Amino acid sequence: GPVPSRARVYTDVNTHRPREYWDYESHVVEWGNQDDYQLVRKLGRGKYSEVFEAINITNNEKVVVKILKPVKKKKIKREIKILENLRGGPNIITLADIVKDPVSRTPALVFEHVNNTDFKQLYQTLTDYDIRFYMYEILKALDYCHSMGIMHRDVKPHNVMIDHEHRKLRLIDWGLAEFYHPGQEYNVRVASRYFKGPELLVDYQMYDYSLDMWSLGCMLASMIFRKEPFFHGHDNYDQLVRIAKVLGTEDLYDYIDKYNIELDPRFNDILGRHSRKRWERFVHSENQHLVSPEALDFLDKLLRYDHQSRLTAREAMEHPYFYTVVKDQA
Ligand SMILES: O=C(CCC(=O)NCCc1ccc(Cl)c(Cl)c1)/N=C/CCNc1nc2cc(C(=O)O)ccc2c2cnccc12
Repeated sequence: GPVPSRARVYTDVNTHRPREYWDYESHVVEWGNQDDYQLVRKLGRGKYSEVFEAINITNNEKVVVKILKPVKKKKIKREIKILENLRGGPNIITLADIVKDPVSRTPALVFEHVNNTDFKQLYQTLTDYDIRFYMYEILKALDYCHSMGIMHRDVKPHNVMIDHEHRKLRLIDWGLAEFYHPGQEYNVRVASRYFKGPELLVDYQMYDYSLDMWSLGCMLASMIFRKEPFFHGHDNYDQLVRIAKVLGTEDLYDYIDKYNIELDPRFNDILGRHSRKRWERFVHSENQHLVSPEALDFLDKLLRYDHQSRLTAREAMEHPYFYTVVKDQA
């Protein structure tokens, strides 16, 4: 059997709270009425939801309405409770209302509107400073929700809204977020393939906040190297292969042995043997301007098989990669 694991920060925060903080199944919801919101236009279709720009008719404030696709009432109360618990935190999207369409009785969430920006020209005029500033802002959100006993489990660029005009960032879509409890075994069929931590890929269920830190490193690798996504896996098994060809296999089979993780028999004959690559082999003329020694050192310390040895969000925010960003904020 697999060796147990504990988060090495914020391990017990939820045990210390009243049970109603994390026992979301018994959370009572006060379902509002839509019609206070006229849908303006559709902003996106996800697997679990559709998102619309809408107008609150009472005061004309721009707003966003996420119409939840049929899931277990559990998953809805989870997202609501986590949103309610994180309300007011740095760079957490604000849940404004909880409504139900009066005829369909379908649940919907009403969020603050964010004037997010043309990521097309955003990715072109992206500076080394830009990437450091917004990475720091994400870490603010990550460190806060981890400190509140909450894993996001779906960190990825589509879930980061930037209002580049106002230098504002919001971490959104908390529908896969979970309360961390020491010793709990989680589903690994969460997040998007290209951002899954190896713990998800090898089926290690006793993971923790450090899962978000892996995804964040995937976002970081993808941007500084101008390669989206950075690990481009054909499927969930070929994803570990793509990681193995970069991080090497020696650390992989040590991670496996260290947690007595039983590996799938698909895996034996597809991983093979690979050396840990030096990051310089991903630098080239069209991305030098974003790569620095500090960037590479920070990236290396996020992309580790062992989740325990990844930096915490707080540790990350003290890395030399962010020294100038920290200065300007004072
Ligand atoms: O645009 C996007 C993707 C944006 C993007 O590529 N970023 C780049 C990542 C990045 C870039 C540079 C750097 Cl340097 C770094 Cl680090 C990261 N995704 C939005 C879809 C629908 N739009 C909305 N979706 C919501 C959902 C929820 C929810 O489900 O909770 C609540 C509220 C909203 C919402 C609120 N107001 C306006 C629009 C929306």
